[PDB]
Amino acid sequence: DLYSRYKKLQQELEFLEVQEEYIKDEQKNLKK
Amino acid sequence: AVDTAEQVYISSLALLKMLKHGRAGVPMEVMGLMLGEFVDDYTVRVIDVFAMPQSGTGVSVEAVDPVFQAKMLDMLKQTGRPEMVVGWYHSHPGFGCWLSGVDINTQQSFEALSERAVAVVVDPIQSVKGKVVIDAFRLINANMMVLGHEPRQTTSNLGHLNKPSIQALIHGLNRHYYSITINYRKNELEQKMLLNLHKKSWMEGLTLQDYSEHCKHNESVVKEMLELAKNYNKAVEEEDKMTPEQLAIKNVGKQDPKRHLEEHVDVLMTSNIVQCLAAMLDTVVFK
Amino acid sequence: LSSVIQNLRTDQTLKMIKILSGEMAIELHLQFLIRNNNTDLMILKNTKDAVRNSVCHTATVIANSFMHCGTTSDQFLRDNLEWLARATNWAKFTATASLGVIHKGHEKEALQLMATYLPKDTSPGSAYQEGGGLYALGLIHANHGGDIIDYLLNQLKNASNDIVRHGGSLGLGLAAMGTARQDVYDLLKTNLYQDDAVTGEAAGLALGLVMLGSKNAQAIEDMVGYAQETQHEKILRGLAVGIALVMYGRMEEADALIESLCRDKDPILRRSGMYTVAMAYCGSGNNKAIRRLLHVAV
Amino acid sequence: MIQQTEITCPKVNQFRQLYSKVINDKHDDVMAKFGAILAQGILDAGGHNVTISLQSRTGHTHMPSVVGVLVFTQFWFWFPLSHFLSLAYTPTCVIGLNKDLKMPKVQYKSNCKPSTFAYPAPLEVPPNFQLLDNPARVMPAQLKVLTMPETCRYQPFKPLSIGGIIILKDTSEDIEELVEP
Ligand SMILES: [Zn+2]
Repeated sequence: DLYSRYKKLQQELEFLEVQEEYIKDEQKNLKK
Repeated sequence: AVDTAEQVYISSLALLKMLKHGRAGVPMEVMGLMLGEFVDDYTVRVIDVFAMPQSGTGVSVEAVDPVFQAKMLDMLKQTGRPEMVVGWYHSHPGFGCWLSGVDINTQQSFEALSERAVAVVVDPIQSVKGKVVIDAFRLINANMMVLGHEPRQTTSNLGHLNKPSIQALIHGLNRHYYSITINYRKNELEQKMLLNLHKKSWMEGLTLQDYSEHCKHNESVVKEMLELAKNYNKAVEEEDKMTPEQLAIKNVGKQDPKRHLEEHVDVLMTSNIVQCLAAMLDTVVFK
Repeated sequence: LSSVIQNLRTDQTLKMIKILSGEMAIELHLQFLIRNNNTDLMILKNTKDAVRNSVCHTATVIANSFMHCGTTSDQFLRDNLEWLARATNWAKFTATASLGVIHKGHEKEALQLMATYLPKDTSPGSAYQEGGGLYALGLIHANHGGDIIDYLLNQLKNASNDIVRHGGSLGLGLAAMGTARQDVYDLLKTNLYQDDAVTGEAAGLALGLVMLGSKNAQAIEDMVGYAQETQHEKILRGLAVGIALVMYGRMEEADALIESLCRDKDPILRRSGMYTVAMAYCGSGNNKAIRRLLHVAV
Repeated sequence: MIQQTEITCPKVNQFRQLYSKVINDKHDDVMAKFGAILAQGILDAGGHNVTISLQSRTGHTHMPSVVGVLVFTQFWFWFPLSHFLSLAYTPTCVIGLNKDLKMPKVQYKSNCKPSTFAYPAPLEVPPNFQLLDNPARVMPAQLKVLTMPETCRYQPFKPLSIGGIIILKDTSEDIEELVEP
């Protein structure tokens, strides 16, 4: 289980980072 | 062999000829004819819009001069491009858009002579703030009384672009005529050159707005911000703490907490930054 | 499967052809659907009677076709024939399309059933009947090569009107979906070069079907070479899905083409490239795709 | 919501009367009730026998179940594009066809921790060991709570744990029960 979780924590980290960019990206563009 | 959902292709210079002619005689119901090209069954285009010499009658079939138009159309065959009329227009400054008592008759005379002849209504006294209420319409026959009007078949854009308001469905919608959607034929070789000649300044982007009135503007704003700060002081020290969340929501002012507090403060901050940075750059450049 | 059955032939030999081509798997599925059935009739009546003189006959006949897909039962085209034939111009088109949807898969029985409605003998002045018929024959005979691709080929070579050139090419493209035959590819090109602005969505959908996941070196160029100088929006939208459907799962082999469609100022082509980047990326957690897909959304 | 019962999620009958309320109302849009009449046909598609899935049996993806749904997304611009959604209709049968024609009628059951679900009955209002034959549907979520017959000698070769098609490793003599309508 110690190898199976470690990629899963990467996938949750990578899925988070595209989101938190995009919500910073949208809220920059939402001001117009 | 029936309509589904037509789309009117107007050009950029078409609407510009519409507003200037509509603004020209506002209290005299300007009247002209619309010239385009039927390209297929249910898309229609119009690029070139000319005006008609008006009369004492006003918007009617009698103000449409036949001998002037054919003299005009013949002279347009050699210069530019020859094509056939596809409709007409008039202006209703007194109200919104609906087909008047004689507008429906001259519609019948045009769709009996030409094919379908879409009529455009532009309100010049309304096209003021940032928007125009231009709308075009098209007559349906009175023979389809047992079938539902607007024979839509394979489309779902009809819920868009306008819904029929209360001021529209009272006169003739939908039992006499129907509404039509109009999009804007935008392209290159028109759009960027309109922006670069209207909203563009070369020498103005590096001026200095000399500091007689500039630092003077940084003084009338400090005083009213101070009084708002003292008023902001007055509310923050006050702090009603009997039922706070209901007292806060039934007593809002929309000017005390952060409305008038950082609005002018932001404006004075950005202005001197732009002014000093433009002042520093010219000192870097000019020797 | 088309590759191995060419390598296989290079009795138990005839048995292993049929189970690697697939006739009985259609049949036992067809046997499964004709046995088991649960469709209530009352609800369809309570939806039927609340329909006014609007356009909702197409909405009904698309609904029953969805809930009788493969059931192969004709009851609504039998109990009220006059109510179905009330509306026109596409309601006869959609219903005879829906007749094929209920008979999803016979591979012979629908061909001998719909042999009654010939495309020269139904009505001389109703091409929506024969056009929806050739559309319906393409729905039933899908992913099944043979004479039917060639038999629908001979009918498109001699077409009467442009209504029939819709459901003919839509029927032919779905029959040849994933085949990449040169003959259907040659006639679908010259159909697009006919320059007719009612059938571009008929040709544009069909060209993506016969070239589904193909990455041709000339199809994408000829489609994006055609959809610049035209003058309609259907012809933009027909080729829009076709250049999206031509690639499927390339995963790095469209990235310049995705950039080529998105940098363009064409709103349809920017819309079309969003489908193409979606179809090349399926089940794939590419962060850079969804970064680029969301940044262009807002 | 496809082949789902009340024990699967409670909002089904909530949504069925909601579909009904917007389709029996007169003062609505046609575009509103077009969504409801479409919701009627998708909820009961194929008589609770077919379902939609981009996913195949063994991790592979379908091509025609993707082509069907994406042209269905273009239903604003052309209404007969909705016919193409039928390609994504996938069966939920489990047929134990061992020979090219031999369809024996093997009576297998399942083992549900609650009581019965899985193929409701039509309305008209103006144990957990139920045996099942080979041409019978199965809910795609009860594929792991089933059980092949251990009291019968006829046992399959592939382990029955996922809906699809399997064979019956015939072991006895004197085979019978063939039926085709
Ligand atoms: Zn008027």
